[PDB]
Amino acid sequence: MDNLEVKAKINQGLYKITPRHKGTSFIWNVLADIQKEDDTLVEGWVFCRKCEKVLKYTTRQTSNLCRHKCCASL
Amino acid sequence: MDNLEVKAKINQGLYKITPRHKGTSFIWNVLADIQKEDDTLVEGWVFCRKCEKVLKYTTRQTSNLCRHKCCASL
DNA sequence: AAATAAGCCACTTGTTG
DNA sequence: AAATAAGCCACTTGTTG
Ligand SMILES: [Zn+2]
Ligand SMILES: [Zn+2]
Repeated sequence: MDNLEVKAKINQGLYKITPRHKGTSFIWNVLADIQKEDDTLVEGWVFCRKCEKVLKYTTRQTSNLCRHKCCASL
Repeated sequence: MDNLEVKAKINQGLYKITPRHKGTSFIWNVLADIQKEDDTLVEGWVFCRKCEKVLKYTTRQTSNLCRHKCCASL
């Protein structure tokens, strides 16, 4: 699945994790953006710094990202 | 929708809320079964005694019933 | 409206007496 | 296996600076 493709490219160093996502939600103290080789952001996925999982990101809602155990601790 | 049909029959007194669901989960101290006029249980739906909402019940998982605010307080 | 997320269910995997 | 539910996402409605 498309989830594992993204995670494989982070482990190889093809994708880098972006210092920060511009917003006001507490989730961004834990979750980060993913960058391709050309410095273009990977659309639709974010990275948890705590568990190192790749989670689906949709701008229409931040509830899945919110209730993810690593964010719910904040 | 089928959710509102069940709730309408509880408000009319056509459906009665059953004293208890046999199980070990804390959710059953708040959630109850629904009975038809002939005393046969309404399959697929449960009733919250606290908020009085009709929630979907599937025997394959109790997670939706679990994280419902009235149960999550226990 | 850009952003955030309550609050229901779907769904697969995992657990446990 | 009967029962319970972690733990991800879908999805519609509602909120708020
Ligand atoms: Zn995490
Ligand atoms: Zn309730």
